[PDB]
Amino acid sequence: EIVDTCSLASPASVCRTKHLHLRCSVDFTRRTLTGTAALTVQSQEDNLRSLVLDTKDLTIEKVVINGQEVKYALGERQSYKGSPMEISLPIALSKNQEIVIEISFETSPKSSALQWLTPEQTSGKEHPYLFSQCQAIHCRAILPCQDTPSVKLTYTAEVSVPKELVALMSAIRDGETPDPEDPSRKIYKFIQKVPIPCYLIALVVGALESRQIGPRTLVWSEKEQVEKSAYEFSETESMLKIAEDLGGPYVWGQYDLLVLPPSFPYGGMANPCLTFVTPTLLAGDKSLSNVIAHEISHSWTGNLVTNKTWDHFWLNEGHTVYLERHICGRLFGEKFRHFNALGGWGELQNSVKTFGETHPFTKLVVDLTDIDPDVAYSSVPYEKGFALLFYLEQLLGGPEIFLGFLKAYVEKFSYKSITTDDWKDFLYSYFKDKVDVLNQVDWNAWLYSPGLPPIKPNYDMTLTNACIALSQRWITAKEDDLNSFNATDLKDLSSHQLNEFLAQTLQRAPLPLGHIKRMQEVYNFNAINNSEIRFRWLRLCIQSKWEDAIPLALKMATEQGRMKFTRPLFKDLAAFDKSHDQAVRTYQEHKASMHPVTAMLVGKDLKV
Amino acid sequence: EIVDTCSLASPASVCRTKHLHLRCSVDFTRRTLTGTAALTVQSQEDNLRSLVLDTKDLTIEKVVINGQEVKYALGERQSYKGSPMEISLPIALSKNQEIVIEISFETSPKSSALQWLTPEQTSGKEHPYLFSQCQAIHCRAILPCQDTPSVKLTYTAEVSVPKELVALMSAIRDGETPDPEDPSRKIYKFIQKVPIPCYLIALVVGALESRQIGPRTLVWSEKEQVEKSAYEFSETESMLKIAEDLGGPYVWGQYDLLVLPPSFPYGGMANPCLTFVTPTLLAGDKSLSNVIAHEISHSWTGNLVTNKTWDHFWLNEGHTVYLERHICGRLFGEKFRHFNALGGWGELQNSVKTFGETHPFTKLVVDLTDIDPDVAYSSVPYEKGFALLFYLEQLLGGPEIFLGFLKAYVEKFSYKSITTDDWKDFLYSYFKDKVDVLNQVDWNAWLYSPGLPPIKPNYDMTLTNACIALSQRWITAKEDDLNSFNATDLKDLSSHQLNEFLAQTLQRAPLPLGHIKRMQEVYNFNAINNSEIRFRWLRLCIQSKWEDAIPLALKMATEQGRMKFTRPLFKDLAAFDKSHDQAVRTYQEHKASMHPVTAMLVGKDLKV
Amino acid sequence: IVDTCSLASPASVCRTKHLHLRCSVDFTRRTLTGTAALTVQSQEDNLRSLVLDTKDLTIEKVVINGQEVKYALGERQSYKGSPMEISLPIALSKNQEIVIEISFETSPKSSALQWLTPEQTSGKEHPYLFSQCQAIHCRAILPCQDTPSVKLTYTAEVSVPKELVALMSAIRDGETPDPEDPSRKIYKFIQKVPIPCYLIALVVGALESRQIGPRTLVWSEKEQVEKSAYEFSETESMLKIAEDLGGPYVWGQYDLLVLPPSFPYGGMANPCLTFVTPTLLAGDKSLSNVIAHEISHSWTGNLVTNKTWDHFWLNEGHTVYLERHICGRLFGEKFRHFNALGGWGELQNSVKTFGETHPFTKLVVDLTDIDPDVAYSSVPYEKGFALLFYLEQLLGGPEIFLGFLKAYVEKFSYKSITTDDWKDFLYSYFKDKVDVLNQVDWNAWLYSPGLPPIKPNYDMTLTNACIALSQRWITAKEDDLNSFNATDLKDLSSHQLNEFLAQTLQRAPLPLGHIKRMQEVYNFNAINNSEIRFRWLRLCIQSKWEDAIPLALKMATEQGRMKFTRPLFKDLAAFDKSHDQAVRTYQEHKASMHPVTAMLVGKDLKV
Ligand SMILES: CCCCC/C=C\C\C=C/C=C/C=C/[C@@H]1O[C@H]1CCCC(=O)O
Ligand SMILES: CCCCC/C=C\C\C=C/C=C/C=C/[C@@H]1O[C@H]1CCCC(=O)O
Ligand SMILES: CCCCC/C=C\C\C=C/C=C/C=C/[C@@H]1O[C@H]1CCCC(=O)O
Ligand SMILES: [Zn+2]
Ligand SMILES: [Zn+2]
Ligand SMILES: [Zn+2]
Repeated sequence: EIVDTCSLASPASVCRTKHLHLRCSVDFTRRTLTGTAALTVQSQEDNLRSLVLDTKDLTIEKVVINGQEVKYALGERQSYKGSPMEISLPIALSKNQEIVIEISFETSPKSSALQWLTPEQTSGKEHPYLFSQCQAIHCRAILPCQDTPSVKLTYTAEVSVPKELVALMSAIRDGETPDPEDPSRKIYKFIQKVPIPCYLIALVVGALESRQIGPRTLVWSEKEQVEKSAYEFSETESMLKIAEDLGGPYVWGQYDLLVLPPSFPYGGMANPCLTFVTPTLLAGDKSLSNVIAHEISHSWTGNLVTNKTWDHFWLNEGHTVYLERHICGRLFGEKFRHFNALGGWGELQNSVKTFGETHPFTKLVVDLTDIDPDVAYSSVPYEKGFALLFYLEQLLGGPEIFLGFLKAYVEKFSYKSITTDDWKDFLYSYFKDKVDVLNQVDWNAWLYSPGLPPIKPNYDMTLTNACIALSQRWITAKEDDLNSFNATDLKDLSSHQLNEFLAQTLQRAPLPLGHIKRMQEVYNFNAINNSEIRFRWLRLCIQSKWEDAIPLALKMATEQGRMKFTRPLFKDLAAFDKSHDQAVRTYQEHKASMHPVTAMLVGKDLKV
Repeated sequence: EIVDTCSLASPASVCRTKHLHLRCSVDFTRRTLTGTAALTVQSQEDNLRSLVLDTKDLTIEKVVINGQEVKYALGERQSYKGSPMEISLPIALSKNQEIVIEISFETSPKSSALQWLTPEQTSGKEHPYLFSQCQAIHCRAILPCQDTPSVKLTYTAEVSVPKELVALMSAIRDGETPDPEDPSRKIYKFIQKVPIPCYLIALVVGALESRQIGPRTLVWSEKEQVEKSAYEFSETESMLKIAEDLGGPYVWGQYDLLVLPPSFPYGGMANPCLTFVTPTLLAGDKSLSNVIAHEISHSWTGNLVTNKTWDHFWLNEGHTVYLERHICGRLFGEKFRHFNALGGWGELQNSVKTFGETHPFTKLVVDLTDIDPDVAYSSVPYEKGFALLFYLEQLLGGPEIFLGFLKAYVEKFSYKSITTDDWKDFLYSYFKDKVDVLNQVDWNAWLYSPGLPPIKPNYDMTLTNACIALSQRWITAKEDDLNSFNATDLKDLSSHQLNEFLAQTLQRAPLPLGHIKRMQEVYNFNAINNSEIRFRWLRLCIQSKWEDAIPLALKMATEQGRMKFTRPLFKDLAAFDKSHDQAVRTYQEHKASMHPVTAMLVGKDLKV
Repeated sequence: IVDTCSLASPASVCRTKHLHLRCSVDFTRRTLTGTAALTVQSQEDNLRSLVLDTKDLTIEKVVINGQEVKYALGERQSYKGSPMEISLPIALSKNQEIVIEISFETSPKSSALQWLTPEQTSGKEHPYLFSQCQAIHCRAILPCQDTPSVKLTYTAEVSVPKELVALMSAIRDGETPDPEDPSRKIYKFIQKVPIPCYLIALVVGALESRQIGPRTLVWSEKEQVEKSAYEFSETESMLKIAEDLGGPYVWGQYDLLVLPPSFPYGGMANPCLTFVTPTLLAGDKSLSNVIAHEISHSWTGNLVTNKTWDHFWLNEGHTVYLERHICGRLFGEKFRHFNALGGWGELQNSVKTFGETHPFTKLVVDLTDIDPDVAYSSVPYEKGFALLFYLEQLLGGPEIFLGFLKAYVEKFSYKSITTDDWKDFLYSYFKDKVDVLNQVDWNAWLYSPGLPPIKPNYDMTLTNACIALSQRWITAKEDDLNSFNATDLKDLSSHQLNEFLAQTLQRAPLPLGHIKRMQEVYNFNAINNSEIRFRWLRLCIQSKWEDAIPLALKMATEQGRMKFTRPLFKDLAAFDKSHDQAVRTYQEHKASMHPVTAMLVGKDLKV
């Protein structure tokens, strides 16, 4: 009934991959991954004679079944979807019959899933570095697979690397041995016994060291960042404990963190057993830990209960933002949960404004037919999804009651892949005594209409009031008022409130260039290295036509690669007449060394 | 007085679109139409402060009036009717005041008006293909409009396409030029000076070539079908001359023919200046040219005199079938007109039997409140409408007298949209001297009752007798009579009589399996490629439980897409237990690549 | 005699004896859906088909003896609707009966119904529905012989959202949860007295009740229920008087329902459940003559019924006659004459408006090709009353003539009759006074347009002070305006204030300075008595006082009684200063107005 319009492989209704055994070697002299993917596949129908896998820029050497090579054909490339690989089975399979297909392959150096870093691009300057990023549909650029989240497989893996480096994966570490075929190399083994969608497969190889920060958590990075990260993320275990109370047991064994080089495109990636995080989280005061609570929460919403197709991405992210903000509310107070919730509604405003209130990507449930998931990615599924759940919480009796539903929903669909209708049907089942309340929800509008939601939740304003007051003072200030502003204006404002003040002001950009110059004089925002504050501050300066900020904005856009920051900065710099040429030139000069997905999207943003 | 319950736009009594200037670009990479629709709108009332247009899956970037963006709101989607779009006018308009509203829009890849074909889906295999089909209410899935046949507008268009392709529209071709903004593209221009309902807007883009077959007729298709099409439709100009004698002057300038890919859902579509036709008319002997005569006749009944709402659809089709059969009668004789007339009564019997004799869709005048016109569509308005006109012909003095009425009717309502009451009132006015005769008509049953009409016209039987004789012989035959059947049974039967023989036999299906095998043995109907004969033959085989015909019926049902054939073949295959599962699997495997309307209806027929 | 307002088979062909209505009220789609089971009796041999009235109904199927039958919906005949011809399975002989079960659904545009959103009600939480079938709108609810010549009993089962209450023109016969939908409730009703179908009535809404007499509950939304119980406290005393005058009350219950402000009439005497406008809520019981009028229909109209609408005056003339006797008993014969004379004034106004040769000023009208809603006026009420009042005084006074009235009701109870029936019985009851009767100009009274040929005699006691004050204002000049004072009113009842304004309105326009002075000394703006405020605002508008424009527009739209709304809209359209805003206001409100009021105001405003 449900079709994954982003995958070219045979659907789960035809056959299902139950297990992957990956045996590969990481070759830094050629920037390629070579090896074998052994897929244990189960037919779901009688007379299954062939099957199709996803691939993208993969070189296929051979396909072996039962010791014999078999016929296969790579179809024509379908742009961002890659090339379908049809495999002719030696004998037709019947329903429930299993077979192991071993595919020998190597990746392209331009694999959209991988970034290869030269030693000069690392912190240590002596060794190279490799990291993967498979979500949404880049796993097919590492290895042939049914690249759809409707299929969940276990996996084991054997990875040969230069013996001076360390390999980690989204799995439990299963030992290391010198490579018997090459004394300069080492083999690291991994095992993942919880079934996962293949977009949760992850690999990192580099000069990595670790620091233990909890009974089940090591923080990993290059030696220059390991201690700073252990401090920054010291709250991890306390958040895991809260998450388990809200979601039920943590089933993944280990919860390690990996702090990647600055070019990592996202704030985090909840790869099971090994969350990847951006080093732009290292604010020095733990103030960006909500990203950690987010990735922790995916250990339930996303990794355990999984969207069946990317049309239903909001199930993954909406519920994860909801759990994230409950974690931070437990740690810092209910008024802080509402502050962050209200801030999230503002980011939704921004996203709808950027797309347009009729744009299809502002629907909660999207149709990705002929759409690249990376192009459609936005805050909408996060924050319109959260807004729906927060609204339902307030409609159905408050946080305690709704968290009861959330825990039961996770238990109901653990280890499965589901759709919006699965979720809604269960909501109605769990709240069968409040069906008349549920039936007052404008379901069509919430789930399927573009634009802002048909109703806005209620938000405590306690921590937001001071932000609104200071922003309005600046917005409505005249020349005769600029002298009244003083560093003391920020006396009782947390970093979170400074960030919100700037977010509110940015929504009403541009300000008079004289206001921005004063703001720097009395507040010295140029000295703040908190990445969220500096991002919004530099966007404010650029959109308000301050030439002094051009080099600072260019520096931040290129010295880190978190798309949340890099794309809007390049976009603002391109729209500023005095920095347009520099923005395009800087992009062209850096795009070879950028992450492949970020490089593509920035290129698209700049129209080059 | 009359309400169009298929449209959400402001009605013609509130405001009227007088002109459309369409400027758009066709993007085969994204499967989108992007551009601007400039609507010249005339208010019909004082103090008009806003108006509503139909849309369906359109992204509305902005709305500009007098060089300034205006406020607009997209309402909730109402399933098959789309989403209404309310525009707040900058200044209230009084009666007769006109404004130009320029709407920037983008279609969805899932536009129900469009089918996008990949190169592999075309005849040439090297280029992609796009064609539209707006009737009844799909124009709103291409551009914002008052999507109601009660409004008639002229239009001009500018269409940008890849330079390797050709664009055509339901309009006079107005030149081509390289696209100034993109050397990879061309711009084709079009002019329609005759006011049309928006359902007659049509666009095709593909690798099209042409042959001239008359002073005002080019036949268009991919190169592989051009010449065969020019032969098949050589009678076009002679049919236009006859039609002009029956209906008055042809006002549209050009009468071009476009032969579409096999997935075109209808036998023809009478888009002004450019009739669309199915390639299943390519029988090799011109025997299916009544479809051409039908589309030609729409140049008067339908395109010039238009039904005001789709409840009065029979005005379009009943009169068009009436003219169609007069054209073919002029070319091939009055006995042949009666032959086709009687065959059409047979098709009415089939339609009433399928719906049931009390179904509201067997009424001549229908009520489509909350009904999707694509679901209600049937041959009832065609054949009950024709039957009413044929009955009246015979009642009022015969064909020469009634053709005089028809010509005066066309002249009276030319360029207008009308109801059944307008028609009937003018019938009484034209036949002032026969009011007592008209008052004998059972108008209440003819117009508003379901089932077969209250009275059957008189039909010459000359050409039908041999078909009845042979059908009866096969129906009443026993196993010992089978050897007497012989190929010489067919020696004096035309293709039309073969077709009617199968139709009469199909009305009494199933036949014994042994009878059907014998029929193939002596007549070799498997060898016949005439789409009408093959369709009825395979239905007979499937309904008579002949397993050998399963792959043939599945082949025809999927290798072309004319709904007249595809839907009943899938239905028959679904009802045959031996082919049920394969019918369903085949639909599921192809539905992504099917026409959107055909896919929806076959999915409904199959109950998936 | 033919009913030119009905397309159904007439009573001489077949007669509906009983209706069993089983329906469901859908507020989402604004439809009534269900089955109308008609028990029909043939009046002729070889009856093989029959025709029913319908208007904007969707017919799903027609069932007789458990089998679907053939039927045909015919061409629409504008306000008359569409005829529905049913083919009977076997021919019927004289007196044979069949039950015909018709599955139907109403249109949201049904001219019989107004659907109200929650915002349009007092409570704001629940929707509301009410019907109004008189004269020929029952055919827009269900198929029927929509003619008062046919009288039927009925039973009904109505399913509604369980939070709402349903009432009908019938005895309440219990309630129960809907066995097929737990969110709904089924209300049952039984009407054992045969009625013409224009007396079928339905209301559904958030209704509450207060008992104000042994056989009277007053129903409304909670916001109005106690104020209405006070306003109409005289109901039982009026019922007792009406029973003395007309004979027994045969209907069982006499409940009252106070509708939302859009109800188009002052009242509608639906049996067992009189509907009234909330504009009767004056706060002092002063508009209770409307209750007396609806009570009186329990005899003249509901028990003795006009055979066709050409004879509407039989219903309304006698009902006004009874109305004014009830109020005369309660408040004195001088008050009866006061009300009678005012009614003559309203007849004057109506005949002047129509014109003295207008066919709608005949007592007996010919409604061929005429929409009854368009012909409706005060002529049948007040010309009918004037005829009976004249005859009263001609034949020996009220005591004698009330003797005729009681014998007339008894003679024709449960029947439908014509003017000739009434006149023949008059001549029979007054055998000894035939010479007196033969002095009456019957052709003038019954069949000629314009004002009656003779005016009755009226006591002037309560009217004199009204005329004196009005003339003082009409003939006053500048030097007289300062002599007017609030004390001018100290001895005038509300009824006399209203009559003073009516007298003054007849002579409109008055000078603008006069109207300004009148508000200064009398403060008529503060009076909320709807009759008084209506005439006051008409006076202000016709006298060109721009300050009254917002007040008149407010009254015209915040309530919907056609007696007030239509003349306020017409006056506003006749005032150049208010014309545009009046048309604009109507266009902005018409979608939310009652369908009949919307049609008529639209016609009045030539939109
Ligand atoms: C409704 C459209 C569905 C399209 C789904 C398409 C793409 C998803 C691809 C990559 C997602 C990476 C998600 C990472 C953790 O939730 C993200 C928080 C990181 C945001 C940031 O702080 O930069
Ligand atoms: C009684 C009203 C029913 C509602 C249907 C309204 C619109 C129907 C929608 C699309 C109609 C396309 C008609 C095309 C040419 O006249 C048709 C002949 C082609 C039929 C065939 O041979 O496949
Ligand atoms: C002389 C025949 C003309 C055709 C008129 C026949 C029927 C008109 C249709 C509806 C009549 C409803 C009457 C209701 C109550 O007796 C009326 C008192 C209410 C008037 C008011 O005070 O607003
Ligand atoms: Zn996430
Ligand atoms: Zn046609
Ligand atoms: Zn009355």
